[PDB]
Parts: sequence; structure tokens; C-alpha cells
Amino acid sequence: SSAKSQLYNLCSVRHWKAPLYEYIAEGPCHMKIFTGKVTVEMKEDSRITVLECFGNPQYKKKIAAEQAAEAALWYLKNVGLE
Amino acid sequence: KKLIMGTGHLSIPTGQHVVCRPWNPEITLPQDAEMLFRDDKFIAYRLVK
Repeated sequence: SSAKSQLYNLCSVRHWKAPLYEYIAEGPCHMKIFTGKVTVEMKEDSRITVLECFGNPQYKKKIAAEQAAEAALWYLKNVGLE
Repeated sequence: KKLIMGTGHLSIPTGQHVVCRPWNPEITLPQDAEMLFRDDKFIAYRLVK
């Protein structure tokens, strides 16, 4: 199971907005590296904390977004969530 | 500093702005960065304003 989908599941199961993915793109046009950014809106007892997670730069957006999700999961596990 | 973890959890800094990147020993955090916690694979922090 992919970390991108696990983060989606976690987000609905807790009645959260679905996570949003953006991308920073660096380099000349013939070599673009992508950094994944995922935003999760953490709702805890009716108040919201915004979680912004990045991964490392990858050559494929898909791998870059996966790693962003994987960072979000890391943080959410460490604060006792699933 | 170091803190082995059993079955504890961490608090959410409720209502602020939290950021997590992969951690690399020669990373640079921005001015407003306040490290919350990290292992040796990721790091979490927040901003001042």
C-alpha cells in the first residue's frame, strides 16, 4: 500500500480535508527536479493545525509526492495517529 | 536532547503552522524555524510569526 493512499485514508477516517499536493520545480529546462509538498489540515477538537510536509527532490513528481506523503505519515505516527 | 521512546506520543502544537522535511545533517532552517523534534530521517518544526 502506497504512503500517498495511506495518508488519504487517514485523512477521511478522521473527517479531515483531503490532502493537497503541490510541487517546487528547480533546474534548467533539460533537467527538472521536483520537490513534493503535501498539506494536511489537522482538525483536533474543532481547531485546525496546518501540516506542511516536503520530501527530497526527485526526478518524477510521483516519486516526489509519495515521499512528501511519507513525511506527513512520519509526523502523524509520532503524534499518535493512523 | 536524546529521548528513547516507548509507547508515548507527542503533542500537536495546536493551531500553529507545522512543517516536516527530510533531515540532512547539513540542512539549513529558515530564520523563523523552531525545531520541534527529529529522528535521523525527518525533522519537524514551526515558524515564529
